[PDB]
Amino acid sequence: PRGSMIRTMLQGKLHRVKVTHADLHYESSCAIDQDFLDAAGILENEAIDIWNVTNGKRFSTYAIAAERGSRIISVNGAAAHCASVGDIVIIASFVTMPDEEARTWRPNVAYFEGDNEMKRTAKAIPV
Amino acid sequence: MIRTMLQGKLHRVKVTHADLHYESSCAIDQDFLDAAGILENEAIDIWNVTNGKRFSTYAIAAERGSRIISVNGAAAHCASVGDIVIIASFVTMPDEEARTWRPNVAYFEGDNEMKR
Amino acid sequence: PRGSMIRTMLQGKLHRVKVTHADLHYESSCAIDQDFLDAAGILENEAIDIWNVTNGKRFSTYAIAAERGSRIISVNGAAAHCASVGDIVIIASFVTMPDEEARTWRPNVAYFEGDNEMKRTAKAIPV
Amino acid sequence: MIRTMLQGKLHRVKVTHADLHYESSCAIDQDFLDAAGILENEAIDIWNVTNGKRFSTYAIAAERGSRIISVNGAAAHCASVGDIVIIASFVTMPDEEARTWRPNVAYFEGDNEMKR
Repeated sequence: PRGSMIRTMLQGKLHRVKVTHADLHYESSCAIDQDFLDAAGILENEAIDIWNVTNGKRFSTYAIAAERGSRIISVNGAAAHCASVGDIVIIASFVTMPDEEARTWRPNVAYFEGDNEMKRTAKAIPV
Repeated sequence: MIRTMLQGKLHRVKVTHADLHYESSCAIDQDFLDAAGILENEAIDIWNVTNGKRFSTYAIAAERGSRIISVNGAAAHCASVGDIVIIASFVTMPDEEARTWRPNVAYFEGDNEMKR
Repeated sequence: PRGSMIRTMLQGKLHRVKVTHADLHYESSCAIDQDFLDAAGILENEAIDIWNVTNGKRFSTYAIAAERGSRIISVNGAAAHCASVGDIVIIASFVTMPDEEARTWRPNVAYFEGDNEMKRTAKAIPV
Repeated sequence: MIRTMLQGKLHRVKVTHADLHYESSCAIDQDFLDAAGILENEAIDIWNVTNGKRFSTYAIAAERGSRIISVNGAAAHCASVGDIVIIASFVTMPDEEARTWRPNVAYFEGDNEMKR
């Protein structure tokens, strides 16, 4: 239906994941294990919102893929001023879609524990 | 040409919970979501009138009739229980439609009682 | 052309205009003389970005129409904490459109002087 | 489903002017705009690496070949001459296209000399 009202919806997110590297000298972006990107449906070059739970800072950047199985969350360049290694962050992407689709949309979510071990749900995660 | 328009909002409501343990979202009585047209998983802007902080997150439903506004997870560092917040969502549509668009608004009194 | 790349463009703006009212007790929004809205192509209920040149604060809200000829710029509710009467602000709206249109797009702009007297260009404006 | 993707960016460039008198925008050598695919009047995000400030504004053209980055008006309170900034724009497109999208990137050395 032309002219339909378009919603901004949570597409997917990495729930509390740990920052593994923060390097002011690599390009400003967040590099993320491709397995984690797959699970959250996040694309290389997609805009992402990062909330640093440890220090309260919130910022926007874009995603790049790190090696599958590396378990890397690298907050680089200018963003290395907003997160440090060991900080717990939340990484989310948002998409737009018409209202009827938005009403049944289910975001792609991944949870983490320990050594950035990825789970599908929060069931096994410590409090 | 596509415009960004106010879809709907909850005027001044009171934060009833701020649970750091829970996921980083804002949980809202489904009745309030229904009145404001805000969807579960929809991006929302929150303006905390009590402490000045503004931030973005997404909505999830709280129990219908509960009158809950819960600012949870990492968001709980932006609002405490008792703070007054404003919660809004925005939609896009072509200019032609935007010219006659009407947002969905809910007002509150007393203990998050919706003016009905 | 389906799947065409969509740009976010300055639709229009009120260049440095003076805040006339700031009232914590009216609804959080910015109320603007309808003549000024017309000149900038800004709509009632449209999302707007406000940059407060006087104090450096930047925030987002939505526009509502004040009486034609009132010359009102009223920053109300929660936004009254980001601007005061006498502050100089810039109010802008952004629209999206395909690339080819964006390449020839001309924003709708209004300039101000004195008692929120509106001009079409900066030519007559003091420095 | 529509994605928001990096359209293009100027990597670390140096601010050559910060003129408070001028309109609140960022003026950029047209050669740099050409390389990054950024348009006059397009929304841009600026990240000032030197002082940490991040803000949004819109691009306007500066004289071709001038190598100017000018952060003007109200924006001039977010960056001084000599600061290192990153300038980016974002576009939307359907998911199918987004999956193979490639941004337009320009790198710099010395005195805002584009690596060519």
